[PDB]
Amino acid sequence: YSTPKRPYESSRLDAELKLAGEFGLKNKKEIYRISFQLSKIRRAARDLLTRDEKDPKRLFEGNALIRRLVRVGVLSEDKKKLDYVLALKVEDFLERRLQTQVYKLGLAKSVHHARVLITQRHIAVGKQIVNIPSFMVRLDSEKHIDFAPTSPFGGARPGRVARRNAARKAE
Amino acid sequence: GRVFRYFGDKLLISEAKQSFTRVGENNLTCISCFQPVRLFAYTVSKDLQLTKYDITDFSKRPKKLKYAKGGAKYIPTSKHEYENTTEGHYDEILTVAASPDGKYVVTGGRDRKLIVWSTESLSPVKVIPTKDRRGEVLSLAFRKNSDQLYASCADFKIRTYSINQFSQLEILYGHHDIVEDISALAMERCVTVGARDRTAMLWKIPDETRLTFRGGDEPQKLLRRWMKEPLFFCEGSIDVVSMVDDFHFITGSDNGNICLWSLAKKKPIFTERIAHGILPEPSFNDISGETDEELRKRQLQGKKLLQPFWITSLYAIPYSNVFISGSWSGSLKVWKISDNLRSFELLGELSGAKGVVTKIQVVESGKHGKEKFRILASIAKEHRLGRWIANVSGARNGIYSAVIDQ
Amino acid sequence: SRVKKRKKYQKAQKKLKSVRAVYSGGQSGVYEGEKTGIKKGLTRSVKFK
Amino acid sequence: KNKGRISRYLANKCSMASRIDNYSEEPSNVFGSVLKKQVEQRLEFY
Amino acid sequence: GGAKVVIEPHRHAGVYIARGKEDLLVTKNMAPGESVYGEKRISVEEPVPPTKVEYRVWNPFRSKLAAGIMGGLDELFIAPGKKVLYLGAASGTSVSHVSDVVGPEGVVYAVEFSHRPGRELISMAKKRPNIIPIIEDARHPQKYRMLIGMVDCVFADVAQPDQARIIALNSHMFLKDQGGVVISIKANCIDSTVDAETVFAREVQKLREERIKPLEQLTLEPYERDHCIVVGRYMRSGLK
Amino acid sequence: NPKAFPLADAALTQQILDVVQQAANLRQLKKGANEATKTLNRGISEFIIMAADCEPIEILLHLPLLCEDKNVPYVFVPSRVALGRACGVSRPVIAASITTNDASAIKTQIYAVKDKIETLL
Amino acid sequence: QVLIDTNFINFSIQKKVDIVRGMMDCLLAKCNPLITDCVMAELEKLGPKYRIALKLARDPRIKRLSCSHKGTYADDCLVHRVLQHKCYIVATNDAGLKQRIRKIPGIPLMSVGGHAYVIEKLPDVF
RNA sequence: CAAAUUAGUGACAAUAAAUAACGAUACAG
RNA sequence: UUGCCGUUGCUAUGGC
Ligand SMILES: [Zn+2]
Repeated sequence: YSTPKRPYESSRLDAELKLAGEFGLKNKKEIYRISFQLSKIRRAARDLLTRDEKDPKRLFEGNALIRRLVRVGVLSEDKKKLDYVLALKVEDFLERRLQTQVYKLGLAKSVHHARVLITQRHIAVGKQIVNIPSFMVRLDSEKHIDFAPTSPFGGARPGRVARRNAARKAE
Repeated sequence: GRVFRYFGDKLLISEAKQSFTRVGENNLTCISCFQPVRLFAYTVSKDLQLTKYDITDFSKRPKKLKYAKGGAKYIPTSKHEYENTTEGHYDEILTVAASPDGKYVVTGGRDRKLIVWSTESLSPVKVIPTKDRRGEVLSLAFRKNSDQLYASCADFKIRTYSINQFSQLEILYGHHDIVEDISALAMERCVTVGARDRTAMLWKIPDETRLTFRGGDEPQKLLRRWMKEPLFFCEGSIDVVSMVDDFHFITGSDNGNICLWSLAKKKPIFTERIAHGILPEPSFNDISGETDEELRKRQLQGKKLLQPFWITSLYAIPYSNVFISGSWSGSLKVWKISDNLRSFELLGELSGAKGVVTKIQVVESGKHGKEKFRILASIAKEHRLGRWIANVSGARNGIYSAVIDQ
Repeated sequence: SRVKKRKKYQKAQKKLKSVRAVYSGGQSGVYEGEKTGIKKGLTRSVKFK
Repeated sequence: KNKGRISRYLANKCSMASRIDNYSEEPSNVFGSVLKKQVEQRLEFY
Repeated sequence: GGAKVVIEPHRHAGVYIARGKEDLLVTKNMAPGESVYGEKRISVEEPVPPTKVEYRVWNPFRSKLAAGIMGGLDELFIAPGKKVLYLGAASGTSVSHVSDVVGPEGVVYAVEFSHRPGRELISMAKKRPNIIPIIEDARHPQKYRMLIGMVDCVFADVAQPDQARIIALNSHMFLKDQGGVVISIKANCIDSTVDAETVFAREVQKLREERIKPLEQLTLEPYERDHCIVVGRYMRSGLK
Repeated sequence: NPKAFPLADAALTQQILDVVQQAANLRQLKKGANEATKTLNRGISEFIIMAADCEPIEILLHLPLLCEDKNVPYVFVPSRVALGRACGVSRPVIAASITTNDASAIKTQIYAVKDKIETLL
Repeated sequence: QVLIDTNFINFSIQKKVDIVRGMMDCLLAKCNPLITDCVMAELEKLGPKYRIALKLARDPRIKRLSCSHKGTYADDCLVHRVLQHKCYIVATNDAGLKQRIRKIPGIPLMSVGGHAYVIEKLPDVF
């Protein structure tokens, strides 16, 4: 990642305040990392617009870029134009992470409940338990985010607090 | 294995001995059969009963042998998803599957269980729950000449089992709606179809990889293709499969399509748009509520709300040249696939099955050049998943057996 | 570091109700009334030029 | 009870009948007949 | 629910405030003794004996104009003797309140295009005689140019993307010079690809291009997300 | 013009039914006619789907007047059976409603379907 | 959408930056540049020394607004129409207009600095 | 102010996580 | 040939 140009202006501070509060982020490094690679993405798409129609670079790298952006999921299926890559922005990228997605699918009650579910390993996309919150789920892994079968919020055996309370109430 | 049984035009069609043995079970749901290398069959219903039949008395109707009826007694005393280890079904058994060797039948439904019953006594030998809340099983298929079961569960999941070891092999993920149907042959490949994502996937199960096949018919380009000189349109939901051989399969859709797909082409090779007709439009005495026939006819909008029958059962005889389609048009259809394997074509109809066809499969007899088969088809008056079905037009809950010859 | 930004964003969006008027989600139940007063002298609308 | 929920059955059938009757332009009687048959079947079931 | 309030005249003529422990925007009732959309009423006994006259609570979550009034608009042009051309009289919800603000000596022309709302408009305009219901498309003012003459304010609660053209056509036909133009702009129904401030700026630019000088805009935010009322006057010569 | 006028063609119908199924999974769908009119007069609804072939038609034609009053898009799907099957319940439904939610993972899809049926309407 | 004024155009031509391409590689987004009629009046009043600047402002890619007031004071017009609406970027190089615009909140400010455009109060530039 | 090597010691803050999540009740203005 | 019930056949159908 890389720090911004003027990192301490008040619009940037209220921006990062709204982003970290609305998406449950821990520090500025999440925003700065995802915005750095978004800057690379649309700095490339700017050059793909500054070259002309029927350029080989524009044709092939343009449909390649919009198809892998659609498959990451930040771009919808119908807007297959290259100016929407310029209209893309940072919260379109961090709505795709797993903490945001767990909360939006409703397995958690807030983004903080989603973050602690993910870091306590109750969430598995597909086959594998994912355990970091900033995961960038894709458009095919969007619908298999569910509770892990190794976890008491799935169907598994209940954890140590529940079983110790059950044992002490059996005593 | 390619298509080595080229016999589509060979056998007779129009004079089958069709016996519709009506049974007293509300909404039969599945049919499982068996042949060694006496033949038994299995049915199961929405009334929570499994029923064993003998079928080997080929020239006459099948014979009831044994009930196995779950009920409200089998509701677990926990409501907890991993102590679901009871011995009977308390809700909506959807699918049966007989073993290729015939020691067991294995069944399951909306009670998210797999109960494996012995054949000789219809007794529950083992219970395997699917360990989560939405884990309702919707289709079961053994791979042929084996002891390995492929169940398709509504968690967008496909579970695999070894039945004689009472073990689960592999859970494999990747559909996008509920995996409404499954199909397998002797290879360790499998072919599943999820309902509304309009894709059929086939799974290399040891590699745990897949090939996806989407649909993609559009009424814009299709009506332009007809406009170069017409009631046909897009697609609702791919519903049923059967793997014909190890390079091709066939899919039954929600808009009455039957499609033929290869292992080497994403888009389908062949379509057949209307396969069982379009439904009778709702009557003018049951659409509007006005007095005059002119306004009650204006409330039909012409042809805009005629909906096609959807194929709710499809069965390809393995490696053969002929498959059978069934819905609530009353008449099963028999189609043969051409020898160049790029098209199929309607041979004939089997018109003695009034109701929804919740299952089709065939039973073989005769030698390499002279053959006769009995086509079993479970007939209900209600779709095998939800109700949704009005205008029950003379239906009965039975087993439509047909005896086809030559 | 996470709980601090959880609780300085809750403070910020409680201060935002003071400066603007925030769309809370529409009419909850029966329309009870304005619950806080109606000023007939104040006009909080942006005049042009 | 049964007497308490026949009121609810008759309520939602009566709302259905009033919708038919208002938004049809020159109404018939046949759907009021069918809903009367339905509610008498429901009360005779109890 | 059975409580007692004090009625007090607002700054705006023809509308009132009922102070209790929650105060209500309130209008006089032109058809006393019934409610039109289920709002609550207030019956005062004003002093032959005193007569029971009554008042109707204007609900800001069911009226963009009441949301504008109690957010604070410096000048409505809907006044107690005027003629208002209501465009998009989608039912009799706000047209009844505009009608009895305008009073018995003024006229509200309620233009609506759909037909079941038109049937309810005619049955409401029976008991409110100062409503002329006009069932016609506002995109063609010539189709009802014979029924309306020389209005004083236009109110536009249409929710179509060709809003500014509809407002301009109806104003050029029937509005008089330095008359009122009250617009309820819904950003999402104009277009949703741009933000709300972009579409409000474009609509205000369209109004001054059709020579309606905007005086005032209000976002009306606690009652509607991404709405606006723009109050302008029809200048007709010299926005400068 | 019939009574059930703004009917959708087949591509729009399948787009509508796919987002109906996803909202039903995400608990954002209120299904049935009187639940739909309840959520419509409450104001938590983004668009209403009526099926244009139930056994009366005025039984759900009461809802376009409500949608017109509150400026909500309404669209007619030509199959109550397919609408119930998309809703995920074991019966045909004749009307359904997409409730508003901003912690909703399908908001872009719902907004795209709203734009399509509003340019239709 | 970016409101231009006269010294921004003059500094663009003095630094050899294209208007729409300089805006695009400054913001990495698609820009719509707007010349108000008062900015255009000011460029025309600048005389026949500034013919190059006037007929570079006459560009079909640069859209143009219609201000409705007397006089041609572009700083007043830009300040009023930006504090009315808050959907505008202001591209300017006047020190006084830069101080006005960066004192009113929520308004990003663009300016020719060095050999390309810079942007300050827009918090999403990378 | 990193004298140990004869798979291990001998970091250059470079790297993704945590230091809590969800409820109930009471009392204030 | 079945949960009832009807025609039944001395086997096929049709209403819930
Ligand atoms: Zn100007």
